[PDB]
Amino acid sequence: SAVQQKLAALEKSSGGRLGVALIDTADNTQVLYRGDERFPMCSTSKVMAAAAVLKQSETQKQLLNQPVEIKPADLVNYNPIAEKHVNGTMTLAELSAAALQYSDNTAMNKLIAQLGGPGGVTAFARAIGDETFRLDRTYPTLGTAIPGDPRDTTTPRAMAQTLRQLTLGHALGETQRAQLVTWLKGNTTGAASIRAGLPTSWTVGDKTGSGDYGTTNDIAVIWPQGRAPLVLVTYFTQPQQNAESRRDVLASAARIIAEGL
Repeated sequence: SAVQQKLAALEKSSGGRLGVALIDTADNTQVLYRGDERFPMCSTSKVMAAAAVLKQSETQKQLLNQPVEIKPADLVNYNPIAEKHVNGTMTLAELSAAALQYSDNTAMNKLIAQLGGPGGVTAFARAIGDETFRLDRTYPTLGTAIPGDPRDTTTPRAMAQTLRQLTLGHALGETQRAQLVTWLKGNTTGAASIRAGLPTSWTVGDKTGSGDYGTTNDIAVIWPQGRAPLVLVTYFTQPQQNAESRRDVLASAARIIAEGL
């Protein structure tokens, strides 16, 4: 299709490997580019961890409000929120907000630990029907995206389906789904990524991801004016370990989708 050719041209220009999955909920059509290839998730996996803790909270009433100690051994490589609470506490809701809206890596580690380790995040994915997602590590090593390493990967097709189920479907209870959407809409890290390719009057919730090999990711639910919501996953990774981030490539993918579908 025209969109497919434009995404191939984008990838050709980009210096890396591009993965796209778009679901248009108006007719449930899907557009994929490398949609069944595995890509390193990096920080986009924070959505699955936050959603898994929200699922826990459905049967543990006050779980999101219990204090979690932030100890010095907990601090990792990027802790814009948690470093302000060392030797103090943060609640699981505060940790989820920090992980999702600031991409705080210590916060995500606390979420992973609350779920019983990386396997607990993967188990939640399986429980909601995602057979592809795998989380294998914590931070700091989650920031590493070696080419061909299956750890901490998913496919664009699988992540788009999961993101749809979590935000628009029934994977979470109503209060939890609304909370997840509220957190994603308040992301602070995404302005140069999918959001930069979309009209400003459209509402977006998203989670970016970044890692080495110039890995630059974004997963988003989009509420355009005048049509039903869209789910868009854009994954991008490059051949050189020290490649520079390419949020602009994700914005181009979003622009191709916004203009062409």
